[PDB]
Order: sequence, then structure tokens, then C-alpha cells
Amino acid sequence: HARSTGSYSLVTQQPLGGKAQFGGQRFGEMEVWALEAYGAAYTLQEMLTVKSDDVNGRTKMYKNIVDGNHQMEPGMPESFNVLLKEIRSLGINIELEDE
Amino acid sequence: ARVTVQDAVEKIGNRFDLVLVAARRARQMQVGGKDPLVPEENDKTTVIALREIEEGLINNQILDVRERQEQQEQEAAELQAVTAIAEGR
Amino acid sequence: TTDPVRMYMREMGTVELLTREGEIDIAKRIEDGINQVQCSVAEYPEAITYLLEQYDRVEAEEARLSDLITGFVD
Amino acid sequence: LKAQTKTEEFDAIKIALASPDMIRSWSFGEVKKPETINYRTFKPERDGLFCARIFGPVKDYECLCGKYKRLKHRGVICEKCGVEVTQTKVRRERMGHIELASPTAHIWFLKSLPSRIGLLLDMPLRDIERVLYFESYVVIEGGMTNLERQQILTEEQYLDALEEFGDEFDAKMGAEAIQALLKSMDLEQECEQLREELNETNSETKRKKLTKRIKLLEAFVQSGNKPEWMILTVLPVLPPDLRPLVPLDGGRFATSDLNDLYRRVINRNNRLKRLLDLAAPDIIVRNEKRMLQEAVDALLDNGRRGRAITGSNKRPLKSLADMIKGKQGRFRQNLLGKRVDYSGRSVITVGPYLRLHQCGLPKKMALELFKPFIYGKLELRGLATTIKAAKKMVEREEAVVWDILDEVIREHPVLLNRAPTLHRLGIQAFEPVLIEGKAIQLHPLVCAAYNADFDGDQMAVHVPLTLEAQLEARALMMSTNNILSPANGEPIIVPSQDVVLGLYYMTRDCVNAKGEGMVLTGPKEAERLYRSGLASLHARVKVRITEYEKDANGELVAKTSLKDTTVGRAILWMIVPKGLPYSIVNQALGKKAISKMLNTCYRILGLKPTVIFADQIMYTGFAYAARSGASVGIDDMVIPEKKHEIISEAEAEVAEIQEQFQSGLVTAGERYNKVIDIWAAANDRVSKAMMDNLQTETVINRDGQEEKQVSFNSIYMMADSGARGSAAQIRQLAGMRGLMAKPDGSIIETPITANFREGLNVLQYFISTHGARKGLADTALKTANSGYLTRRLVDVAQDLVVTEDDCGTHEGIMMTPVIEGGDVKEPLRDRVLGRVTAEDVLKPGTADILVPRNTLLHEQWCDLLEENSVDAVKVRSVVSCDTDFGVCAHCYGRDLARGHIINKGEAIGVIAAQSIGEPGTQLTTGGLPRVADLFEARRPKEPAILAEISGIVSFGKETKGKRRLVITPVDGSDPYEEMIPKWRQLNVFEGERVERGDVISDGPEAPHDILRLRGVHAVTRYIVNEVQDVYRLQGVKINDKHIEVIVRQMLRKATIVNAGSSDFLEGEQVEYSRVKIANRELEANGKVGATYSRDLLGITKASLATESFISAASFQETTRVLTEAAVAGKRDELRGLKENVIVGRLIPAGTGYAYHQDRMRRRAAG
Ligand SMILES: [Mg+2]
Ligand SMILES: [Zn+2]
Ligand SMILES: [Zn+2]
Repeated sequence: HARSTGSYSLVTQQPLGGKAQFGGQRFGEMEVWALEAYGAAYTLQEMLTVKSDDVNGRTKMYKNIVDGNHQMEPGMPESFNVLLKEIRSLGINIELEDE
Repeated sequence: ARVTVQDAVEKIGNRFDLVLVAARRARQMQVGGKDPLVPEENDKTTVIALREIEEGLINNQILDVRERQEQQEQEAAELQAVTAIAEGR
Repeated sequence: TTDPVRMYMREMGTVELLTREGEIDIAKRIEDGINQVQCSVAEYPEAITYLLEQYDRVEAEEARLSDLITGFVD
Repeated sequence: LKAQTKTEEFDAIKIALASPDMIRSWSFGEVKKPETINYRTFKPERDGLFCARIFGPVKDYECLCGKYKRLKHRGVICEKCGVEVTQTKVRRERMGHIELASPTAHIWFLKSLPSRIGLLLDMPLRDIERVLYFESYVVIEGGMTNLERQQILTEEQYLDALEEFGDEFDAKMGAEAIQALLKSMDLEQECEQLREELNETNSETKRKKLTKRIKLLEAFVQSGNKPEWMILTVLPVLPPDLRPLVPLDGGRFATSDLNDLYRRVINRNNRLKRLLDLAAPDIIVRNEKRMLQEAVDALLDNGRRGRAITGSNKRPLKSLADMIKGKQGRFRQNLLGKRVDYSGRSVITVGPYLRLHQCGLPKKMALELFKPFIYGKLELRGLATTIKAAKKMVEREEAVVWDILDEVIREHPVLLNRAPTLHRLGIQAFEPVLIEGKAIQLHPLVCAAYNADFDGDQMAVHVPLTLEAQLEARALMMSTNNILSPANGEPIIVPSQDVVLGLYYMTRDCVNAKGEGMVLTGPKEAERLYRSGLASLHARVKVRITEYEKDANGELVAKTSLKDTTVGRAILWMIVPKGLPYSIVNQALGKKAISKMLNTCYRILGLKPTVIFADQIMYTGFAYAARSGASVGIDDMVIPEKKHEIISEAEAEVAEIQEQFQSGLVTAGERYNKVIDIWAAANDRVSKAMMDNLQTETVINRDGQEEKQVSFNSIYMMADSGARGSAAQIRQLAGMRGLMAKPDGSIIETPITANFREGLNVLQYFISTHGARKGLADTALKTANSGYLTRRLVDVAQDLVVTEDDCGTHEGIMMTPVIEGGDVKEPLRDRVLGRVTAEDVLKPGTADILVPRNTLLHEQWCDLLEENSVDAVKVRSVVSCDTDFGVCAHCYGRDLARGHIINKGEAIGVIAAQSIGEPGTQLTTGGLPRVADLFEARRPKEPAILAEISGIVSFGKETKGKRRLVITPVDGSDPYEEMIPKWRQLNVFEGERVERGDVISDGPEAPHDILRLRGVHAVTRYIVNEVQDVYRLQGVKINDKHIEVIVRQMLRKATIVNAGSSDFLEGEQVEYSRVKIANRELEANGKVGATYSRDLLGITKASLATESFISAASFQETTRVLTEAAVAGKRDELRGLKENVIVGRLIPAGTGYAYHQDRMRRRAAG
């Protein structure tokens, strides 16, 4: 199986095969540690942000990949952005402070 | 290809700061602002920067120096353009 | 035991079932109570003059008969 | 300058209670109706759980009613039904609220194990619930009459108290009461009163609870939270798209369970509002209030009361607490673990032609993976008019696109991964090589690091998109840049099996072979002799060779001589680069020596020569192994001729001992051991018979009659070289195999007398089955056990990273050889290798500094120490490092995949945990559970006791269940008397002086003591030596470093004794504390500095305390963590690894360490 850009799950925006063009490989906790033992921060950021969970960063990346500019404008992963609303859905006020 | 980065790791000790410096330079080449400092074999910017590190003509000091110079090279051009903004008064 | 099903059944079970005579007692009490407020309403001059000013709007096509009285005795 | 008011880039995070007005800030409307969608037109009903007015447009940039459909119109709120036309994404963002008639308790603060409302009011839980259910009245602000402030009353009593006192007394019931209590509560005044009472009474029962409560109160005051906020006025509603109703095929609908819950909360709430304007009797509105309370509880966290069930489905509907919660905690980065684009996978194959730095990649996989790059590259050179035409081209697979792919593949590494990722070598970067076919080709030398067989294991590929990832992969994750295990400096790229059988067969010698005795000018004409068929691969021959020694100063010396060697070694010499001596290839080249060859090559010539060397060894190994024609036949396994006779003699012993049991000369138990013993000895006999015969029996002739050398028989060469097989497995093939064991753990006294070369009968196989099944079971279980251990390990360490350069302490541990009972179960050179000296070491004479103070000890320094007789070296360790919140690189060591000293910013904790965890599969008190017991500090079952203090001791009082031991120090005070149960046999001499930490009995001892009585260095030495015994007994090489970092994390916390700044008994960070008394030692108070006592916390216990709550919320119980943090208003600053991964930014280590540093200094500055 191989996938470049396929469909995405509705509940959480994540790679999911809808065409039988299979969703990408699942990057787990152990693989994160494997990246953590190496000094690779950007590989890890792109792994859990632009390549998967960021509904913005993914398209902003794709346009850069065809334009010839290798960069990432990561933003915040939609999983954590959803987790904020679930916490905030309770009586818990969770804010991002300072600047 | 570049099989081992060992020579670059000698030039800058950390080996993590190597990735950073080589990154910054690789974008200077990839986004077209500059050209290679050493013969390009069809090697992509990733490796061209590493060759530039191995030959010791590119690192964090040099880049910051080069960038710091370009600020005044551009500040010289716009000298009249921005001083014409005396309209602020 | 929490489980609010339990705290209701046990909370209501204290009230004793009404005897067939007791219902009429309470119902008689009801009659007294409302008629008191009815008579108390009957004793207000503005309550009358207001009803007058309202029926004058009914005959003037500024309202409808359904929005004021539900009918009299009969 | 002005700070900001819009989107910059946030640091930290804050958590606290939410005010009703604060909840109203988020709400863009009140949901007033249970309606969802219209039921025919599926549009949202206005003022309902799904509403376009409150939440957002159903479709992008289009009003619901349809009046404004144009993308130009944006900030317009439609005049018909107000909907601001904006992207539908905002329906995933905008929140809502619901205004509850009666107040309601928040289940999280009511039912959390230390009930927050309960201990905040100093009121029991059962009472609070009794008040919430309207089952009794509670007093509030009693004034001066008859009654306690928190006192609870019944029906008659409330009535009686009211007739007696009409006013100046107040009592309520239900939620309104608890809210009234919390609002009336003045925390500051309560604090003062509690401080006095703490001082007066001394009792453990009293002041434990006392100190716990005072901490909460003062924390809660500074927090900014006002108690009332634990009672919900306004209830937030989650955005609709996070709990969608979205349609499916066949016209059916599917929706999240929250709706069913949310719907309920509205209805009952609404009903209650109705019931207020109708003046319902008390018994009803109360029941309605209880029902509303129950419904809200089910919404927030279901399962703490009734576990309400969803519509038409038995399964309880999942609530918001269950959405966050799970296995384990937060799935947002728990296993497992989110789907990722630009990836793939398939079965993997060999590809021996590959260089170690590349890998075979299937054509189709590379096409679909690089699709955007191919698109971008196609129109950069102009082979495609536009991006669409480029898509059509690659979708048509026009022949021209293949060359463009060779360009984008060339310099662009790819990440390869296997299923059980353990250490960092589980992912390695390779250069793609376009390969026809659907299978992945993987360099043989790497197959060891992945533990990947070819029996159908699959591997996954990941594309490193951003430039930084390409340079990270190439300069960090690249295959050639990790040639050495991070666990120990030995190469993990060591040739595996076929290659080592080739080199073994290559440099070996038979007695007489073609070309024996002749002489050749050099390896070139040596190979020419062999390849032409004149000379045999193995024959004793003198040839002129030129070896090199760099023993000059940075300079390669050359010397030529006539070496006595074989033809194979001569040919092999062609590969050995430069300064290696010919001595290394002049031996038989087994798997052990062939590894140290690569190792020495790395430690001498550096990285680059070793890589190309390694490749060559593989290539030549495969080639020559193919020439050798090694095989395995049925006649390759030689059974001893004396086997049946040994069985018979061993068979006489059992019948001898049996006759002794029939006549009673020996007891039943003694018989079993006896018969079992004779059979065991027999097994050894057969093993050591076939081993001699198999090993040397090649008996051949050179010019004389006979001679005998090591056998050239195939299977022996396999086992001898180190390729595959071992004396145990060989013994099962030819000699008899073992004595199996019946399930209960006993061992059957009639062993398996046959082997695999012969047949096994019915019985022998059936008895063999248990060993197989227990093996598979044990391995499959010990696999799971190993993984769990690594989890606890990475949880307790993780954030530990090399931070400073040199902490500059002379402190360190004494490194000696392990010296167990015999000679050297492990040398000094291995224990001290790659570490740094604590202080300059002497020759036998002095004012001669061999190694000067703190210096990395490399191969030359270790050999110089070995030249001299030096038996002891003190070495800096990560446990004694003075740097707080990390380890200085100077104290760590050099160890890495590279030989240089550890870099600044490398994350050592992860690699430490991984290095310990990966081998745990091979382990088997004794075994892996023994290791787990060590890292958990657990006190043993029948422990010993150590002398509390030095000085003369004696026995005192009598038998009460403890016979007291009275210690008498010489100078110091006597008073220590320990209660020791006297029915445990003692050791300590009643009349002798015992030093503190002596043996007062026998049996294991708790490491808490060893830390306390013997000291920090003593306990860390004990752990490392004990845990290293377990692994080394199994043959696992793990450097002591990693174990030392785990230990440091165990002792992170300590408990203060004295005072003058903080509280007496508080357990607290020795980083924080030591940095506080070092700051206090000057300025401040002249010295008020407080004494602590280092503590030993088990790994699973020490990992519990973590400053960042987002990290704790992950692997711990989410509810408790969130609550316990939410009350204090705790502010998470990130700064760690786990938390930054959740939020999705750069890890504050490795490549990211530059960023965080640059950001950390910007903070708390101007
Ligand atoms: Mg397998
Ligand atoms: Zn409209
Ligand atoms: Zn240190």
C-alpha cells in the first residue's frame, strides 16, 4: 500500500482511505520515542502536525511542495484543538497565556 | 551521494547545530536567493549545503555575517526611498 | 442509595391516600379559594373600567371577542 | 511597545474553574430546544443542538435561508434568520450554553476520590449527597443561636429550630445550599484558624489531614478560583460538528452519543422552568431537580452513578469524560497514535547488492508517495503544461515521468520502520533505489538492528518532506551514521550469518591442499592463483604483504614482510584498509573476531573507512560463501558410536538405585534426585562425546600417515564460525535431547533418549510438547512484559536531556572490575570505557600524572592504564552530576553511534530506557521480573536489617513480639533502640560493635536503607551491579550509563528535615531544593538553608510526579489529574517532551533544543 494525499476522517481530520486507496501508515507512540532518541525535531513535528492532523498545514504544505519551496507552516494539530473544546465543554476554562 | 556526514560533524561539533546550519543554507539555495559555493554534481540542495560545510566556506558565523552585511547593502539602496518618508512629520 | 427512582418512591410514599370524603373537602376548599379571588377582583373599580375600555375596542374592530371573554354563566 | 491583542504564538497554558459569565463569553447563543434537524428538509432547527444561528452555516459561505449565497458577502448576518455567512469550519469552533433553572453540582468535583467539595468545606461526602438529593437540610452561616455552621438537620429538627429561632438562622437544601456554603466561605479567615490548631496538637492522625487541607486552601486562594464555580449556573454545549449527525448510505443517519445526553439536559431543564411558573408542589420540583442533577452528571462523566444507556442500544452512551479518557488516558497521543500521510508498507526482501546507505524501493510505491514532488518537478522543467496535465501524465504513466522520479529520489532519504520498534535503530534513513516489483529490499547488514527476519515481516516507509527532515534523516537517522548500538559501543552492523560463514571458510586451513608451501609476491597474484583453480582457498603459504601502522604521530608507517598465512587470508587482506595490521586477518575469523575487526577499524580510522569496509565484508562474504558450496545433508550429523552403550550404562544406574528403593536402602525423594542425576550426567557424556568426534574427526594425511585437524564437516563450520547453531541445539540433533518436564515443573526421570537425526516415538514427542508450548507462551508473554517495562522506563525518564556543558563537580563513583568470587566476571576496561575520570590517577609512584584530571578515556588511554597495573579508577556519573534539571555532557560519557563525547542537547533518557528495554525479551530470584523489582525499589519479603548507628550494641527488654536492641555510641548519645522480632534468627553479635550499615541479620535488604545508611553512591552501585548481573548472566551487553540515569530519576525527590524556608516533611525536588539552599547560602538569610534527606522512589512512583499536567494527564488517570490541577489553577509552561508532542511543536531537544533555548531566554525578560 502507498498513499500520498487521500481522504480524511470527519470526526478528527486524519488520513483515512475512502476509495480503497489506503490511508497512510499509523505512526505510534514507540515510533515517536524512536524519533526522540535521534535529535530530529522537524521530522517529528511534520509527522504529527502537517502530514496528519493539521487541516491547514497540510494544504499549505502541498502548495509549497509543488511550488518548489520546502517548508512547513505548522499551526496547531486539530486533535489537540478538539481536546481544548472537550475540556472547555466541561466547567474547565483552559487558556493559552502570554505571548 | 554523501554517505557519511562525519566530516561536517568535525567542522561543527554538536552535529545537531550542523542540521540547523545546513538547513538555513539549503533554503538560501532552494529559494533562489543564492547559488552554490562549490561544484554541484546534480546533488540536491540538501547535499550541496553539506559539501559547503565540509569545505569550511559556510557555517552559522559566516551566514550570520553574510546576512548582516546584506542588511546594509539593501539599506544603502532604499536610503533615499525611506528618507523620503519624511512625510511622517 | 442515590438512584433518583428510589428517592422519589420513598419521598411520595409519605403522603397518605385521600379518602373519598377528603377529596370533596379539598375540592370544597378550592371553590372557596377561587371565589375569594373572583370577589376580590370584582371589588376593583379599575378592573371594571378596564373591561369597559376593552369591550369598546371589541365593537370598534380593534380586537376580537375571543381574546376577552370565554362566555358568561350560560 | 504594545504586547499584543491578536494571534501571535502562545507560550505555556493555564487551567482553572469557569465562571458562569466566563462560560457565557464562549456561548454564541442559548440552545433552547431539543430539536436537531427539521425531519424533512434536513436543515438545522433554529435554537437547537444543531443551529445555524447559534453555531454556523451548514455549507461554505452560504446563508441558511439562501438570501446571501455569494462568496463576496461575508460579515453579513442575514435579516431573515440571522446567520453570518462564513466557512463551515466555524461550526466546529463556536460553542454554546444552557441556562439551568436550579444550580447543579459538577460531578468531577463531587465524586473525585478526594471529593473536592467535601474537603474544601471540611464536610463528608455522604452528607453533601444527602443534601443534594433533598434528603435533609444543612445549616449555613448559623449565627449565634443553637447550631453549628456545617450541621445537618432533619425535618422535625429544622422545624423546631425555626419555631425557636425565626431569623438570624438560615438553612437550605439541595444544590442551592452547597453553592451558598461555598460562596459564604471565607478562605483567608479559615486559613488563620487552621494554622494555630496545627501548632497546638501533636498527633499524626490530626496533622496529616491538617497539612493536606491547609495546602489546598492557600493554593485555592492564590489560584483565583471562587468556590461558587464548583456549582454550575451555565452549562456549555460542545460545537455541533464535534458530535455530528452526518448522513450515511441508504438514507440512514448516525450521530454521537453526546446529543442524546445534551438533549436530555435541555428537556428536564426546560421542564423545570415550566414547573416554576406553574407553582408545582415541592415533591415534584424536587424530583425534577434531582432528575436534572442526574442528567447533567451523565453528560459530564457517565458511570459514577447509574451508567445511563443510549437509545435502543444496551451499551452505555459514551460521555465527555469518556471522550477524553481511554487507554491510556488521551488517545490524542496514546497508542495508537494517529494516521499519517505520505507513507506505505509491504513485505521486505534481501537485495544484497545494496550499499549499506540505500534500500530497494518498489516503483509504484515511489510514484504514489512522491506524487506532489513529481507534480512540482514536471512543470519546473516544462515537461507538463500545468499541474493538471502533470497529474494526467503520471496517471497515464507516460514513459517520460520515470526519469523525473530518478531525479527527485536521488538525494532524498526515506524513513524505514518495522512493526516492534524498540530502540532508535527501529527507524533508519536510506537512499531510495528504484526497483521493479512490489517488494521492499533491505540491506542485509541492517537486518540485525531491525530484528527483521525475511519470513514475511513487513516494513513501513515514510517520506521526509520538509528540508529539515531531509537533513535530519541524512545527518541523524541515516543508516551509515548509526553503525554502533547506543546501548554499548560495539557495532550493531556486525555481519550476520551467510557472510560470516563465508569468511570463516575463507580464512581457515586444511592440512594438505593445492598450492601448499609456495610463495607469492602479493594478494593480487594470490587471488589470481585461486580464481584460476591452481591453489586452494585454504592452504598454508608464505606471501609478501605490506601492512601499515599509523603508530607515528598522525602518520601511517609502512612495513613489508613475509607472513605465514593461508590463501584465503591473503585474498581477504585486499579489503583491509591501510593501517590495520595483518594480524587481524591472520586468524580463523569467527563471528566474534570478525566483529572486533569492524570495531577496531572504527576506533582507529574513523567513520567513513568503516562503512565502505563493512560493505566490502558483506559483498565478499556472500560471494565466497556461494563458491564454498556449503550445504547440509543427513550424513553431516555424526552420532557417537558409544551412544547406545552410554544409555545402557546409565540404564544400569537407574536399575541399581531402583533395587535400593525396593529394599528401602534409599528414600523415595532421594531416589528421584539420584535417577535424575545419573541421566543428567549421561546427557553431558553423550554431548561431550559427539562434540569431540564431530569437532576433530577429520583425519587426513600430509606426506605421512595421518594427522587430525578441526573438521570441515558443514554443520560444524556453521556452529564454529558463529553463523548459526550452538552446542545446545547441535546436542539435540545428534546426541540425546534433554530430560523434559511435566507441566507442574518437575522433570521426568525418563529423558528423551533419542534425537532428531533418529526418530522420536509417540511418548518422546508428546513429552516434548510441553517445552514447546511453554516456550511459545513464555516468549509471547515475556514479549508483552518487556514492552510494559520500557513504558514505565521512558515515563520515568523521558525529559532528561543533556543541557549544560560541564557542571564541574569532582564527584563520581569508583569503578572497579566486578571480580565475583573467581577471576573477573567482567573487566575494568569495559566498565570505565568511554567514561570520564573524576580526578587525576597515579602511577604506583606519584607526581606523575598518567591521565590528567577529567579526560575522556578512549582506546589508547585504556591500553595505557592496562600497561600499568592500575586496579581502581573513580569515574564521573550521571547520578552525581551537579547540573539541575538535566545532565552535563561532561558527566555522561562518549557513548553514541559515534565515538565522540555526547553532544550538547541529545536526549539521553529515551535512549537509556530503550537500551534497557530492547534486550528484555531475552531474559527469563532471577529474570526480567527481578529487574522490575529492582527498578521499583520494592522491599523484599524476608528482609535483613542494618545497624542504624555505629557503636556497641546489646539486647534489651524481653519477648513482647520484639526483643529490643539497644545501641550505645562511644561519644554520641545512646537513645536508639529498635524493635526487632526475636523469632527471626539474628546474625549481629550481642557483644560486638557494629558500624552503621552492618549486617544485623541475613537475607536481602531494602535499598531504602542502603541509600539512607550507606549513602547515594552505595545504593546506585548496588542497583547497577545487581541489574547488570541479571543481564550479563543472559549475555546481554548494556553499558552501566543507562542504568545510572534511570537511578538518578529514581532519587529525584527528597524529604526536608530542618526548616527556615519551606515546610518540614515535604517531599520535594532535590533540583529545586539544592538550587534553593545554594541560593539561600548567600544573600537572603545569611544561611537559613534547610537540610534534606535523599529519597528512593520506585520508577512507577517517581514518574507520578511531573510538573507539566498535560504530560501527567496522558498516562495517569485523566479525571484526577485534570481536577487536581484545575482547582489550583496550575500553569503548564510546556518545557518538556511529552507535552510538546501533544501540542504539536518542536521537541525541546535535539534539533529543537536551539529553538526552546532561544525562546526560554526571551521569556521572563524584556
Ligand atoms: Mg517473523
Ligand atoms: Zn438568511
Ligand atoms: Zn555533571
